[PDB]
Amino acid sequence: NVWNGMIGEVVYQRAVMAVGSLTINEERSEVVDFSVPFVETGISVMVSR
Amino acid sequence: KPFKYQGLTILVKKEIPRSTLDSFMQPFQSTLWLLVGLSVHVVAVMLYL
Ligand SMILES: Cc1nc2nc(C3CC3)nn2c(O)c1NS(=O)(=O)c1ccc(C2CCCCC2)cc1
Ligand SMILES: CCCCCCC
Repeated sequence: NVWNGMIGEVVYQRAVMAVGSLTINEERSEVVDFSVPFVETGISVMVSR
Repeated sequence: KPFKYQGLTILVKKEIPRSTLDSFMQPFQSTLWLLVGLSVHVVAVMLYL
């Protein structure tokens, strides 16, 4: 029940915002407030050709 | 939060190709067809001459 990483820094008031490769999630949006998504990043599978 | 990610794009009419009946005679200009037809026969008569 303790957040680490950038989300942990933001929720525990150690930072004002978390600029980076932060994916919008259900739980993260429950905990912190996200801005509009500025790049679409789902989950995808990479394989050797 | 967006429920569908998309963007602007251009829709155009896909040209359906039309097949002319003279398509196989198209590679050679009509004067070339006439010239080769004349050449065949002049060579043919000159063989037996
Ligand atoms: C302008 C044009 N529009 C056309 N639309 C069509 C379609 C699809 C139905 N064909 N077509 C054409 O073919 C022409 N060109 S033509 O009238 O100078 C012409 C006629 C006929 C022949 C031969 C080809 C060998 C077999 C015997 C007849 C060759 C040239
Ligand atoms: C490929 C040979 C074509 C001969 C046409 C003669 C008119």
